[PDB]
Amino acid sequence: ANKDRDGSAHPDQALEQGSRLPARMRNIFPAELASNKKTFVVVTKASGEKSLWMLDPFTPIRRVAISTMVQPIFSYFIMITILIHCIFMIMPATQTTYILELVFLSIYTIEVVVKVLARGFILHPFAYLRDPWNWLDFLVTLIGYITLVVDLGHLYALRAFRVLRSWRTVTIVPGWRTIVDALSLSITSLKDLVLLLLFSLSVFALIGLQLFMGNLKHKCVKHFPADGSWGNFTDERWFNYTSNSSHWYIPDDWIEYPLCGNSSGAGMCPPGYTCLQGYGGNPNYGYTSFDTFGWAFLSVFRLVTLDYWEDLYQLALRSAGPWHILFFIIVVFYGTFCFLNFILAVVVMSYTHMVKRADEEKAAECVPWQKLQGAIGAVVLSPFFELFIAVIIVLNITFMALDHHDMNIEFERILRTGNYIFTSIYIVEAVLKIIALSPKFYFKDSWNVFDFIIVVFAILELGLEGVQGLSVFRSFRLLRVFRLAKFWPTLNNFMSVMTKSYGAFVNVMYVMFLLLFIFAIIGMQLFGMNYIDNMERFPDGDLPRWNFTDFLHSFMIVFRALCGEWIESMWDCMLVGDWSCIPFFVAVFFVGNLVILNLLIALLLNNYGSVQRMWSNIRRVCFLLAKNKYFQKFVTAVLVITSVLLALEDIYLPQRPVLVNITLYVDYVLTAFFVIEMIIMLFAVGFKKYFTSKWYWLDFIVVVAYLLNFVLMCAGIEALQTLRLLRVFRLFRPLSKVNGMQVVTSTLVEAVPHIFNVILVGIFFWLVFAIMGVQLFAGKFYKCVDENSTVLSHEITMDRNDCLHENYTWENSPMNFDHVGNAYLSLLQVATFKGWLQIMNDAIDSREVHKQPIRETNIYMYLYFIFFIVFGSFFILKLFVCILIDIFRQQRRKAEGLSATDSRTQLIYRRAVMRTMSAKPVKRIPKPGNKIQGCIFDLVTNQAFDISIMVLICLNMVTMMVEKEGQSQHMTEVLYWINVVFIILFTGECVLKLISLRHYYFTVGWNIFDFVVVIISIVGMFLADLIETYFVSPTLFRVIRLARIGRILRLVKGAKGIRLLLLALRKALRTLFNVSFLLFVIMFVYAVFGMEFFMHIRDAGAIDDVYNFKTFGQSIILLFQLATSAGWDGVYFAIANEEDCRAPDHELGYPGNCGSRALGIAYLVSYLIITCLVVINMYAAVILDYVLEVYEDSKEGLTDDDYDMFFEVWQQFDPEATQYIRYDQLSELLEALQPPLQVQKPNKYKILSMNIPICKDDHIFYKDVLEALVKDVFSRRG
Ligand SMILES: C[C@@H]1CC[C@]2(OC1)O[C@@H]1[C@@H](O)[C@H]3[C@H]4CC[C@@H]5C[C@H](O[C@@H]6O[C@H](CO)[C@@H](O[C@@H]7O[C@@H](CO)[C@@H](O)[C@H](O[C@H]8OC[C@@H](O)[C@H](O)[C@@H]8O)[C@@H]7O[C@H]7O[C@@H](CO)[C@H](O)[C@@H](O[C@@H]8O[C@H](CO)[C@H](O)[C@@H](O)[C@@H]8O)[C@@H]7O)[C@H](O)[C@H]6O)[C@@H](O)C[C@]5(C)[C@H]4CC[C@@]3(C)[C@H]1[C@@H]2C
Ligand SMILES: *[C@@H]1O[C@H](CO)[C@@H](O)[C@H](O[C@@H]2O[C@H](CO)[C@@H](O)[C@H](O[C@@H]3O[C@H](CO[C@@H]4O[C@H](CO)[C@@H](O)[C@H](O)[C@@H]4O)[C@@H](O)[C@H](O[C@@H]4O[C@H](CO)[C@@H](O)[C@H](O)[C@@H]4O)[C@@H]3O)[C@H]2NC(C)=O)[C@H]1NC(C)=O
Ligand SMILES: CC(C)CCC[C@@H](C)[C@H]1CC[C@H]2[C@@H]3CC=C4C[C@@H](OC(=O)CCC(=O)O)CC[C@]4(C)[C@@H]3CC[C@]12C
Ligand SMILES: *[C@@H]1O[C@H](CO)[C@@H](O[C@@H]2O[C@H](CO)[C@@H](O)[C@H](O)[C@H]2NC(C)=O)[C@H](O)[C@H]1NC(C)=O
Ligand SMILES: *[C@@H]1O[C@H](CO)[C@@H](O[C@@H]2O[C@H](CO)[C@@H](O)[C@H](O)[C@H]2NC(C)=O)[C@H](O)[C@H]1NC(C)=O
Ligand SMILES: *[C@@H]1O[C@H](CO)[C@@H](O)[C@H](O)[C@H]1NC(C)=O
Ligand SMILES: *[C@@H]1O[C@H](CO)[C@@H](O)[C@H](O)[C@H]1NC(C)=O
Ligand SMILES: *[C@@H]1O[C@H](CO)[C@@H](O)[C@H](O)[C@H]1NC(C)=O
Repeated sequence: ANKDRDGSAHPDQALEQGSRLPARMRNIFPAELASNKKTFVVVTKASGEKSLWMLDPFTPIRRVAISTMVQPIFSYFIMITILIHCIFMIMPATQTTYILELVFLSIYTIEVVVKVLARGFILHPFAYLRDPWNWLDFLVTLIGYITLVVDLGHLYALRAFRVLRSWRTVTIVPGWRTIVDALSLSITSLKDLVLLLLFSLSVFALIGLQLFMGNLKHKCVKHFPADGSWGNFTDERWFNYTSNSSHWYIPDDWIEYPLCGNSSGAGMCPPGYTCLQGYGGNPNYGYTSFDTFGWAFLSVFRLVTLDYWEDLYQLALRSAGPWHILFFIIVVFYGTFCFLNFILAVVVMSYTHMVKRADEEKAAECVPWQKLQGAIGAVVLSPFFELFIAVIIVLNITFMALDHHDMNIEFERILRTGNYIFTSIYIVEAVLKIIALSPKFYFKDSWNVFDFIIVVFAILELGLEGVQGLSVFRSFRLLRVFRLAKFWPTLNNFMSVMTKSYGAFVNVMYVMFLLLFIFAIIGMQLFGMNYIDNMERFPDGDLPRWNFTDFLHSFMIVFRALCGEWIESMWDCMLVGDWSCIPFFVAVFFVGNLVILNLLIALLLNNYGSVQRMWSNIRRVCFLLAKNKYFQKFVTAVLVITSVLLALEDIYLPQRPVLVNITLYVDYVLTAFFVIEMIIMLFAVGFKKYFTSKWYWLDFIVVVAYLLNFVLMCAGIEALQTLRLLRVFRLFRPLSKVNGMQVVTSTLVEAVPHIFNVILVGIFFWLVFAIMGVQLFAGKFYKCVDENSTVLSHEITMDRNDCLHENYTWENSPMNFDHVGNAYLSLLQVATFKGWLQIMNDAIDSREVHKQPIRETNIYMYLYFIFFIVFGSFFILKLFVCILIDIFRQQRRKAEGLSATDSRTQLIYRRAVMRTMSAKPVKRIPKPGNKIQGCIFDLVTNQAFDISIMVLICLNMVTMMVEKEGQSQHMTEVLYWINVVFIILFTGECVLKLISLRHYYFTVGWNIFDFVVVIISIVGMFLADLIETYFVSPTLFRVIRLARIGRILRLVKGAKGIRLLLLALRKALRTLFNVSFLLFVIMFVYAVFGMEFFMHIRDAGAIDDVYNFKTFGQSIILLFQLATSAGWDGVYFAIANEEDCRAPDHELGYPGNCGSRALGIAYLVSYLIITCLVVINMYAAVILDYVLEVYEDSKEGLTDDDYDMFFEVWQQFDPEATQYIRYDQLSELLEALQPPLQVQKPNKYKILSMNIPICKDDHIFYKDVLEALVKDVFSRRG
């Protein structure tokens, strides 16, 4: 439609496009319309469409107006002034800077007056401004105006929103258009799933409001008033007593009250108190309870977004009882592992659709001197020397990464002389290679300059510390390590593929930093002041470590909200300002993580992807038995049933004295069974085809283990435990043959060799960061602490000597940077966002060795963790997902037939043509037997009845959103008697529909679901009499009624996008189930191996007599939490303690009570890889592969709807029985369909065109017509 404006409609005015001004006019003042400097613009082609048809350029001021409109320097002047304006904005206040702000305000007004006067009188300021840049540059300056003629008139909440001028600068760095519009399209498409997200959060909050209505208030109160002192009343004064807070139970120096509950297996708080309900107070200042709708919405959004959820988990389970985890699973599997990936799918799709246009457009275009020169040349490029220098730089990397903290003098001199030797050989062989060849081709390789640079640095480091320069170049000494890039092929490829496609990364990083800069300034101006005026509602009257007071702290808190954690800062904000802290943080999370970080993942994904007789007879008979189905079912069943029994080996096994005997008998018969079946199959398959096979080696290892364990009776030594648990692993062999677990195991076992390569590259980069973290922080982190765990401030203990003066102990903090090992550990803590606060605090405060740290100095050393986290967590750990998506796609394809040589486009046509086998039509039987009884259906099928019902659903869903704890007595009865009206109306309506069309009621799924739901409602309304004849317990009446919630999810019916996404989710369910199955078997293995190592532990950190490893149930209660790497710092600090232990005695009542450290490090770091990074991402891979396919099927091919909405015609366009037509109505049949499968009425020549085989005289079968239409629409669109 470009010719429309390139025509007599409303002509152009002028253009520049690089040094030529061809003006367009009213055609009666023609000048420069050719298309000598201009006919080269043709050559330049071999832009400002002004749209000013309002009035005339008659050489008024409008001339110079246009002349300055498009100009090389105007926009540049504006942009430089914006940059300097914001860099003044960064510093809070200054006297008389006010008048400067007046200049910076009045530049923009001349900028807008010229840009407007050059474009009309008033009329087109109504038509053409639809480009939003002008909207921005207009609204913000009008805000600047209104702020200046009110004189601080109690409105400082909008003087901040001027900073979003600076977005205008995103267009200064090249290659910026193919990213911005990507965000635009992603938002414009993400709307559709926003709707479903909203509805689903709502129904989950409604479910949670029923099960947990006001039990997070439970407290522990002393038994009775007393027998004595408090009096004699034992009546209403009782209520005066049990409300005086000062005898609720707080252990010591806490500020939260522990929760009790009195179900089975939770709380039971002291002996001497009792667990009372409903005495004021909620955890976290009163922002957590489920006791009304809004707070339930907040907590369920907190669960879905997967942020600091271990707190709510532990609270809810402490209160109600462990079975309640059957709730959390449902909101995690559906909301976080299966819904927050619809967003990833949408963003990836939009980005890969916007990159294609751009890239296709780009792709559419002394003589012995030289004698010994040859000699040394022979002795330089010889392959000896590359080997030699590679080995020497490896030994250099080794000698530059020891650096203990104390480091005895021998290490000192050793490392010194080593550095000397290494710099010497570097310099000498570099210079002799200089004199070996090419005194000037040398600087012509773009790779040897690096060596000269590092040599210069080594030399100057040798010098200026030989003089009194303190820390001159030992930092740049690190740069050796990157020289190890000529030798690895993997690392060389990883480097090249980024170094020669790099505009995208720069642009994305710039957008990211600019966005959170904008947010930081808005914050510093908006909340700001409230942290100093009030300043005392906090616990101990002092600014928390994270606050909006200076620019730096503000930047940091918005960054911390971007990386994933946004809730623990919302409480503080909302504690000093009543509201307007919720939209801010929810927005900075939503346009933060979920959009930009998903855009980054969408960018690493298209750049990095005679007795012999009976000898033979026995062989034959074992061969015959070994393959019978029943024997295989038997062995599988015996494995499963002897494995499940391995669970109930918990604490107080001895107190059940019969179990020990039965389990010993079981393991005896087990070792017999194993050794027998090995003989059987060993005669069966044959020797040499039994050791080279992978699976059978598992059986060999387990049988040799059971053998070595059995013979340990002649020695009388008791059977060692860790061997008799190797039984679990055989459980992996049958698992691999469930119908639909070929894809998952095949893709894992093919993905492994890439996982390992990425692990290696990550090890390398983290080494580069750690051997610097050591020299920056090693030796600090010490602190002087009293008998308690508190730090003497600054003057009671200035440095170490004073700390040892009066016996104040001199403690160390656990996570520190002494070795290189602890560096890896603490960095793995920083880069998974768990327990990364104490490290940053102690790293901020480190002043200098042997001296007490000050509360906040050395603050600029945040920049270490930011540059580490951008290059170690948004870039590497997000690369594991980008190798399971590709591999899963390839494996599904190559495992469902469908040969892999068809180029991604004819597969759509294939699925379309394949869809044409389930095409049976049908007709509704019209009308019942006699008139009035049948006169009911005549309207039940109408556009104003189901719509007249789908409002009752919404009204009912509102009347369930009012309940709250503390309802006055009258309210509950009116709600009760208002439910019955609906519960009878629904069944009345359903029975009318059913008695209308007498039979045939069950040909649709929705009718079946409605019938089931309504009978469930009508029986649940009665069974609400759970009182007076059955156990009167809250946690059963509170669940039996949930049935009423079923009749509201009927609301999703009818919307087409909210049906397309659900079709996508349903088309991939067996595979998703199988992935969850594998995750649970892994959790079972780890639970069993845990119940043995970590059963007796000293309570510390995060092990609180309800979340220990003692029994099986609590073991899974803990491991389901650790599966998402939520709170592993506490569990690690608890199981890896090795101080005061009371080591076992092996003499009487054998205790444990300390654990260890080796298999503490080796038990978690191998559970944050098998689970947190390799399976939880397979969820995303599967659902992304299915959603992307259903979209690209809808937008181009034929959707699942088109066929049945085609069938609507021919459903009530011909009768039921015969599937035939006689060629006449056929014609205007193509006038009763819809644009996808139809052509307009001039079709008789096309009906002549297509060859639909006329069958019997005048019967036309349908598949012919429909196939013709399918290939016709594929011909028209393509
Ligand atoms: C491939 C990788 C990628 C990642 C990346 O690496 C490569 O890794 C690097 C990361 O790790 C980053 C940082 C590391 C290197 C830089 C370190 C630099 O430290 C500076 O220097 C001091 C650290 O030694 C600190 O300030 C000192 O604080 C005390 C020491 O603990 C004082 O003792 C001292 O004063 C002077 O003592 C004598 C001299 O020998 C010293 O030279 C020093 O100058 C200074 O104090 C000064 O600094 C402030 C805080 O102390 C106060 O304003 C004030 O201090 C007080 O004033 C008194 C007199 O004035 C006296 O000093 C002292 O008693 C008082 O405390 C004073 O002005 C403070 O850290 C800062 O100054 C800091 O800035 C961050 C930095 C730039 C960052 C730039 C480079 C990175 C981003 C990263 C780099 C891309
Ligand atoms: C298990 O968890 C339950 C829910 O989570 C929880 O209800 C239950 O807590 C307590 O269990 C004990 C059982 O030992 C039970 O006694 C407690 O309830 C009693 O409530 C009485 C109500 O008195 C009211 O007083 C107000 C004053 O305004 C009045 O208006 C009311 O009409 C009502 O009378 C208390 O009076 C009572 O105190 C006792 O009352 C006895 C009767 O006279 C008397 O003989 C005693 O000496 C004493 O005076 C109890 O508080 C129950 N808590 C509540 C809130 O009901 C918990 N149980 C266990 C075992 O864990
Ligand atoms: C996902 C599918 C394919 C696997 C089916 C089993 C699982 C869903 C797991 C995870 C949640 C588990 C349940 C959570 C609740 C309970 C009760 C609890 O066990 C107790 O000891 C309860 C205490 C008591 O009531 O005496 C902890 C484990 C257990 C048995 C369950 C163990 C097995 C479950 C059903
Ligand atoms: C328990 O009863 C006592 C007296 O019956 C209450 O003490 C009174 O508390 C009010 C609170 O404002 C004071 O104004 C009165 O002066 C107090 N009485 C006397 C005699 O001084 C006590 O408040 C009751 N318990 C609770 C929790 O309110
Ligand atoms: C909660 O109990 C404490 C302890 O009895 C009460 O403290 C008493 O306060 C009154 C005056 O306020 C004194 O006369 C008593 O001597 C105090 N008791 C003791 C043991 O010293 C406290 O007042 C109670 N809470 C409320 C709200 O009254
Ligand atoms: C408590 O009240 C009862 C009510 O009759 C009274 O008999 C009793 O003496 C009172 N308690 C004391 C210690 O006097
Ligand atoms: C630890 O704190 C307590 C207060 O809870 C106080 O007795 C003292 O400061 C410390 N205790 C001891 C025994 O020193
Ligand atoms: C602190 O103790 C060290 C011990 O080596 C000593 O050398 C130093 O002089 C002492 N300084 C002060 C101020 O006590």
